[PDB]
Amino acid sequence: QESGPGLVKPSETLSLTCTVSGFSLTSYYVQWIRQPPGKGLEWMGFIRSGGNTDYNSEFKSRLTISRDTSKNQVSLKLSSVTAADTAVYYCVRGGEYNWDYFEYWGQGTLVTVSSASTKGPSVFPLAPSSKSTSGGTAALGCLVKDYFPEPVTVSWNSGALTSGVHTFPAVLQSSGLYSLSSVVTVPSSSLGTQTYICNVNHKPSNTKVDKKVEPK
Amino acid sequence: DIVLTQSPASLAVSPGERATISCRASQSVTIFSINLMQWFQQKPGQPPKLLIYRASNLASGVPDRFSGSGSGTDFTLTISRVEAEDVAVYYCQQTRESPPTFGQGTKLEIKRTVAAPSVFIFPPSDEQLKSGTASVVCLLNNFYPREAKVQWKVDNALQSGNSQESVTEQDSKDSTYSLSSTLTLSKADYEKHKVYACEVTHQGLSSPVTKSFNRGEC
Repeated sequence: QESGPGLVKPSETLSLTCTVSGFSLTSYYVQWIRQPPGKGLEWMGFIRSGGNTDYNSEFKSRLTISRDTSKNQVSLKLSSVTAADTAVYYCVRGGEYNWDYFEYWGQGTLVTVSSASTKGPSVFPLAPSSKSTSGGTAALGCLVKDYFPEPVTVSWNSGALTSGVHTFPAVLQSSGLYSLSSVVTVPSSSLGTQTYICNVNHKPSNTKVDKKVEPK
Repeated sequence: DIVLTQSPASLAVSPGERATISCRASQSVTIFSINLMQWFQQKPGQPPKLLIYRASNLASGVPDRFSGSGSGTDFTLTISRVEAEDVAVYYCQQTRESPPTFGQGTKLEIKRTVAAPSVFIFPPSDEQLKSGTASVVCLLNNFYPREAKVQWKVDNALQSGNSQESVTEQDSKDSTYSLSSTLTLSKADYEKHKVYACEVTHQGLSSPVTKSFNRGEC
């Protein structure tokens, strides 16, 4: 379930799963740490060798951390969720390797506690024109609109185009739905020869939208 | 629970120069002659990364420009020669007591020369208009400093309440910011008017820059 964001209705139980490689390693343990939006970091608990566990007393009422040696997996279960549990959850793998302690925090999973339903995005082109040009440089992009919940990841040409890409932070609109734009600057010469496709990933809705952006 | 208090809250450092971040603890983080203080770096949009553990031990793959010092209740992270890639929030952590606790973070900004924005305007797509909503986008690209004013004018009437701005964090390579201003109108209100204009005011600009289009042509 790690790097698979989504929704967990209020009063329900969040279950997150992480795949770990190092039950074999020395000093090995998995910590669960969360970061609410716009905020800092909060340690929740750990599972060590032999499934021994330790928990922060703020969540000991509703938190169980477990491991499955069969599937090389560790799980977090947080019962009676509220909007305060909306946060990026990190499965932190730690231990000793080579001559140094290490921590691998993974990608993080944004969990949104909402009674609202998931909605995939509407993707529209920000098309290049004479009004999107500066000295041989043209700007183009994609407007990613009306999605819930966060997050959306945007790539260009399936990761081949990275230089000049700016993906803006999402804005929550009046409607309760999010919107963002991803832009890229390219040579104006490339507009007739190179194909530009925005790859928009909305894992909460199980939706991926590819939009070809064509010159005006 | 041990409380960790970082200073400064925010700082701006020129590339090549030194950054000094301190972390104070409510109680000693020393046990068995070991100072259980860690330092982490959270770059824009990325998970936290361990930089230093046990006050002074560098993690694998951390540049030598990062150094940790201190003991007991007073600790310091020093970046000897700041690079543009160092834009991040830096956090102290104590593992001496359970639960482990973190500081509230210190925001490192990279000081650079003034750069005026490149301004671009995007009319709404016909596909979106069919849905009854028009989103007009103006892009301010690669500028410094962060402060900028974007005003929308529709048929020469300044707009209020119908625009939202989004700003990127400083770029890891050029230390600039980019900003989007999105004007959202009903299809009817969009079709009622002709000239859509984005006026930009920034320190790098001697006079405001206007980007404009007439509804109907390109």
